[PDB]
Amino acid sequence: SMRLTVVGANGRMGRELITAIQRRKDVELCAVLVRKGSSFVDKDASILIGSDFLGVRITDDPESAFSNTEGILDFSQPQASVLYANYAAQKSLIHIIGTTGFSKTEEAQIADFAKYTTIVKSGNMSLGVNLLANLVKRAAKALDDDFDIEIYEMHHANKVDSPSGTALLLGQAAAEGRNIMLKNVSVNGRSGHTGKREKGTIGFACSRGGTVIGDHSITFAGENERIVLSHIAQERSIFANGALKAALWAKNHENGLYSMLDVLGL
Amino acid sequence: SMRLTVVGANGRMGRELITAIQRRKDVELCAVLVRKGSSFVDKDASILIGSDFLGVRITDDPESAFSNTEGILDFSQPQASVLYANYAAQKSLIHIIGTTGFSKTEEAQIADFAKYTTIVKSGNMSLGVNLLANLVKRAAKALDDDFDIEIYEMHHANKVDSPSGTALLLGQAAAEGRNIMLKNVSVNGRSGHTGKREKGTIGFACSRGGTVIGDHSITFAGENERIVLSHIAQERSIFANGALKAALWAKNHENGLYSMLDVLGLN
Amino acid sequence: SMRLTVVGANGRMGRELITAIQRRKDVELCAVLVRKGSSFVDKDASILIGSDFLGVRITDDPESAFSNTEGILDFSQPQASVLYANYAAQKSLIHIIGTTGFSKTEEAQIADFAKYTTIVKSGNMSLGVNLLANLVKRAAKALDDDFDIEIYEMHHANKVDSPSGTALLLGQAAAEGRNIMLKNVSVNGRSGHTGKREKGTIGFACSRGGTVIGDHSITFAGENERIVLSHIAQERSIFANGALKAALWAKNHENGLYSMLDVLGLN
Amino acid sequence: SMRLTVVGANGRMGRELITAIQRRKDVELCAVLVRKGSSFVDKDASILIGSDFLGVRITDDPESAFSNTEGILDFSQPQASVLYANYAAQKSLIHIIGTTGFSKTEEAQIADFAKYTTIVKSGNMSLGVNLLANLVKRAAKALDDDFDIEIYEMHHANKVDSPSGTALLLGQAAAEGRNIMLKNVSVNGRSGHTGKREKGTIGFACSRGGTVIGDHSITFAGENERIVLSHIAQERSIFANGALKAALWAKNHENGLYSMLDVLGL
Ligand SMILES: NC(=O)c1ccc[n+]([C@@H]2O[C@H](COP(=O)([O-])OP(=O)(O)OC[C@H]3O[C@@H](n4cnc5c(N)ncnc54)[C@H](OP(=O)(O)O)[C@@H]3O)[C@@H](O)[C@H]2O)c1
Ligand SMILES: NC(=O)c1ccc[n+]([C@@H]2O[C@H](COP(=O)([O-])OP(=O)(O)OC[C@H]3O[C@@H](n4cnc5c(N)ncnc54)[C@H](OP(=O)(O)O)[C@@H]3O)[C@@H](O)[C@H]2O)c1
Ligand SMILES: [Cl-]
Ligand SMILES: [Cl-]
Ligand SMILES: [Cl-]
Ligand SMILES: [Cl-]
Ligand code: NA
Ligand code: NA
Ligand code: NA
Ligand code: NA
Repeated sequence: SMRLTVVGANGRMGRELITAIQRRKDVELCAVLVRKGSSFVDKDASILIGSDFLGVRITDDPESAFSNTEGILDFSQPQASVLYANYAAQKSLIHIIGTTGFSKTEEAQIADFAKYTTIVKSGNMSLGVNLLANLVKRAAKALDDDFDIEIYEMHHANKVDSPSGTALLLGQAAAEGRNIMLKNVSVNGRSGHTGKREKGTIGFACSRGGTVIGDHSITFAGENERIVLSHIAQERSIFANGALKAALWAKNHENGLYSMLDVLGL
Repeated sequence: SMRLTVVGANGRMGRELITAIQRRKDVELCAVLVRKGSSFVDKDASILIGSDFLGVRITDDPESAFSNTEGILDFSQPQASVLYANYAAQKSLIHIIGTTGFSKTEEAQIADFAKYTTIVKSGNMSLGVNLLANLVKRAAKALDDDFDIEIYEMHHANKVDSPSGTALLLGQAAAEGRNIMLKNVSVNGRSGHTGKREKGTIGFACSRGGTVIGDHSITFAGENERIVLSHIAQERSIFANGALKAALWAKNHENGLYSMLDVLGLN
Repeated sequence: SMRLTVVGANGRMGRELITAIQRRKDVELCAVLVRKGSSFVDKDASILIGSDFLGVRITDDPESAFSNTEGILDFSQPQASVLYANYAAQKSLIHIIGTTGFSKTEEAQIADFAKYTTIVKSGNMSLGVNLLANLVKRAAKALDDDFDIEIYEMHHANKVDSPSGTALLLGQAAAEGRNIMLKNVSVNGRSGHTGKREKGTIGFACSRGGTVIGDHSITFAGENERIVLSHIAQERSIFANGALKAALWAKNHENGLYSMLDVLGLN
Repeated sequence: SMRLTVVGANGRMGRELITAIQRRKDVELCAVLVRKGSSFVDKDASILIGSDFLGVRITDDPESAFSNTEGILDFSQPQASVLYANYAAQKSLIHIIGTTGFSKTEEAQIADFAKYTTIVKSGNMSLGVNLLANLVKRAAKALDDDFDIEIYEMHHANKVDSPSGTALLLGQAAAEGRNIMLKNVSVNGRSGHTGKREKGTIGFACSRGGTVIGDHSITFAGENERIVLSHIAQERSIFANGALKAALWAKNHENGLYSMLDVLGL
C-alpha cells in the first residue's frame, strides 16, 4: 500500500482524492493538508468527505503533512504547488501535480525540482483526454492549414484559469501536428477582435457557467466541412483516479518530469 | 398569388429575394427597383440572378415600381425605406422592412405610416432566429440568475463583426428577460481573463473558421443542469424565406407596425 | 425557514430530498415518513443518507409526520398521495406531488383538496425539463410542419425505458403545440426503417451507453435552418431542487392545483 | 481532359456533379443520363444547373450515354448502379459509385464487375469522413469495450437509406479497431428495444428532417467520460469533388474494386 498525502484537501479535487483513496486497498491516506487558519485543522479527515472516522488528523503544517509519506497528491493553486514541489525536492517525495495555470518561471522551477525527485505533472489526468490529444495531433497532421483549428471549452462558474489546462494541452498537440509553435499561433478570445482570421492560427473560446465539470471540443473547419473531436467529463472521480494511477507509477521510478502519457503508454 | 416588388435589388438581399420568389407559385415578382442611375436600369430582372428571361424590367423609378403591386420587400437604406413606407401608406401596400440604422425621427414616421397600412419591421428576418430570441427571453425570465447565461457562435473565417449581430440580438433578448442592460452585464472573451465568473453577467464566446454560415447557442447553466437553445443556419436564403412569410401574413392583416414575433404568433 | 416533511422516505427521491434539505438554510427537515413496518421506523433520519445525527426520528405514522410541518414533499404511491393530500387540505399544508400513476378518481379527489390548500403536481420536477417542455410546445406552435420535429436522447447503458419518460413528455409537448396526437404521429427508431420521412411525424432516436445521466435534444429542422432545444442533466439532485423551489413558491401562494409551469411563471 | 458521363443526372448529386465538372478544366462533360420518360430528355444539360448552353444533349439511353466516354459518375439508386456497373464491365469504362443502400447480392455483383474494369465504390467521398474513419478505428482500438460505441446521424427528410452509408462505414472502422465483425454486434434503433445494453455492441441512431446535408457523431461512452468524434458536411459539393478526384485516379489504374482510402492515401 502506497502512503499518500493530499494537499488542497478542502478543495473540490482534494475531497475527491480523499474519497478515492478511501475506496481502494492499494493506496493509504496518511496525511491531509489545508491552509493555515482553516477551521478543519485538528479535525479528522472524515469530515471532508462525510465518511466514517479515518484516524487521520488534518494539519496546516507541511513539515507534519510531509514527514511520513511516499507521495504528494496536489490539485491546488499554482504558487502553492511550486512551494510543494520544493518540499517534494527537499524530502525526496513523489509529487503528482494536477494544478494548472502556471507561469513560465513557475514551470522552470518545477523543472528544477524534477532533478531531485519524481514529478508527474499534467493538466488532465483522464484517459479520454490523453487519447483525444493524440487524435488531435494526427488530425492536425492529416489536415493542412486550409482547415482552421478552433478550440472550445466550458467549465463551472468558479474555475479560475482560462483557457483550461486541457485546452492548452490540446492546443499543443494540434501545434505539434502542424509542426508549429503554439505561442506563435494562438489567439485567445476572438470575441474581442476585428479582422480576417489569420491562417494557421489556433483559436481558443471559453464559457464559464453553472457546475459543468469540463467539456472540450476541437473543430477543424475547412472548405464546406468540419471534423469535431470532443471530450465530456462527467465527474471529478476520473481525475482523482488518474492521479492515483500516476502516484503508483511514480513510486519506484527514477527522478524526472513526466506526463500522463508516460503514466498511461501512450 | 401575391404580387411583390423587391427594392434595393442590386443590394444585400435583393438577389436572394428574387431567387426565392422565382421558385414559388404563391408569390409573383412584379417589379424590381434599384438606386438612381444603376447599370441595371432597363435590364430584365433575370440579369441579377442568371435565370431565363423573367418579363420584369428593372427600374429606378418608385412611381413605376409601386404602380401595380401588393407588397414591398425592402432591405435597402433608412432614408429610402421611409420614402417607400410613405408609398405603402398612400397606395395600401404591405411593407416588409429589413433595413437597419433608422434615426428616432425615421422610426416615428414609420409609426405614422403604420396607421394606414400593415408594416412588418425586423432587423433579422429569419423565422428561426426570431423564434430563438423569444425562447431565450422566456428562459431568461423563468430561470433565476443562479442559471448562468453564456452565448456561443461560430462563423466562417472571413466574418468581420464579432460577436455577430445575431449573437447581440440574442444577448439583448436575455438581458430583457432578466430585466438588466446588456451593456452593463456583457463579457466578451472570458478566454482573455482570469478569476471567478461574476454573477448575472452574460458571456460571449466567438469562434471563426472555415466556411460556417452561422451557428448560435445559448446555454443556461445552473446547479447540475443546463438548458441549451441553438440556431443553425444552412443557407442565407432563410432571410428571404422569412421576409416572404411576413409578406403573406401581412397581406390581409389589419393595419399596424408588426415584428416577426407577430408573424410567428408569439404575443 | 420552511418546515418540510419528506414522505416515501426509503423510496425513490427520499434520500435526495433529505440530502438537499440538509444542505440548505432556507428549508428545515422536520419529519420523515416511511411505509408501515419499515426497518427505518424509530431510526434517526441520518441513517438514510449517512450524515451526522439530525434530530428527526423516522415514523410510519402520518399523524405524527404531519403534526407540525408546513409542507409535504411526496414522490411515493398514488393511494398514499391522495391520503396525504387530504391531510394537506385538513391541516393547510402545501403538498408537492411527484407521484405518478393516478386514476381518474384519484385525480378528481386531488382537485377537491386543491380548493383548500396549495398543491403543485408534476410527474417531472426538474426546473429545466419543465422549461424545455414549454419552449418545445411554443416552438411547435410557432413553426409550421415544414419544420420536422426529431427528438434525441442519450442515457447510461443500464437504462430500462426507451424512449425515456422525459423524451415522451417532450414529444407530448410537441404534439400539443402542433394540435396532433403523439400516438398517431410518433416514429421510434428510423434506423430500423426505409423510405422518405412522413410529413408531420415526430421521430425518436435513443442512444444507450456508459454512465450518462440524461441528455435530451429536440430538433426542428426546416428549409435551410434548424432550431435545437436541449436539456443536459448533470446529477439526479435536480428533481429535489425543483421540488424545493415548488415548496418555497407554494408557501404563501393562494389555494389551487398548480404545475411546475406555474412555479416557473409560464402561464 | 477526362471525358465523363453523369447518371442520375436530375438528382441532387447528379446536378452537383454537373456543376462541378463545368467549373473545372481537367474534366469534360460528355454525356448526361436520366430515366426513360423524363421531361429532360433531348434538352441541353445546362437546364439541370441553370448555366450557359453546354452542347450536351440529355439522353435516356445508356448505349448513347456510354458510347463515347471514359467514366461513369454515379450517385443514383442501388438497382440502377448494379445495372450501370454491368455496362461499365461490358464497355470497359471506369465507374465511380457513390450510391448507397446495396444488398449483399448487389455488392457481390459489383465485385464480379470489378474483375473487368476499375470501380471506386464509397459511401462517402469527402476527405473529412475518410480521416474520421481512421480516427474512429484508432479510438476503438485504444479504448476497450468498457467504452460503449454509439453512432448517431442526421440527414434531410427525403433520404431513403438508414443508417447512412457513412454511418455504416464508420461502424466498420470501429468494428475493425475492436477486432470484431460489425454484423455480429450492430444494433439498429435502440428506441424499439427493452433490456440492458449488450456489451461490445455498436448502436445506430438516425434522425431525418429538413434539409440537413449530413451530420455524423461517434460516441465512446465509458465510466464517467465520453469521447465524441464528429463530421459535419456543409454542402454536397464536397462529395462531387471527391468523385471527380476518384475518376481522375481511376483513369489509368488497373482493374479492381477500390475505396476513397485508395484514392486519397490513406
Ligand atoms: N489535472 C487535472 O486532471 C485537473 C482536474 C481538475 C482540476 N484541475 C486543476 O486543479 C486545481 C484545483 O481545482 P479545484 O476545483 O479543486 O480548486 P478549489 O476547489 O479552488 O481548490 C483549491 C485548493 O487549494 C488550496 N490552496 C490554494 N492556495 C493555497 C495556499 N497558498 N496554501 C494552501 N492551500 C492552498 C485551497 O484552500 P483554501 O480553501 O484555503 O483557499 C483549496 O483547498 C485547479 O488548478 C484546476 O484547474 C486539474
Ligand atoms: N457517397 C457519397 O459521398 C454520397 C453523397 C451524397 C449522396 N450519396 C448517395 O447517393 C445516392 C443519391 O443521392 P441523391 O440525394 O442525389 O438522390 P436523388 O436526388 O433521389 O437522386 C436519385 C437519382 O437517381 C435516379 N434513378 C433512380 N433509379 C433510377 C433508375 N432505375 N434508372 C435511372 N435513373 C434512376 C433518379 O431519377 P428519377 O428522378 O427519375 O427517379 C435520380 O436522378 C443516395 O444513395 C445517397 O445515399 C452518396
Ligand atoms: Cl477545473
Ligand atoms: Cl440597388
Ligand atoms: Cl418508505
Ligand atoms: Cl444523402
Ligand atoms: Na485506502
Ligand atoms: Na413566383
Ligand atoms: Na436545512
Ligand atoms: Na469541364
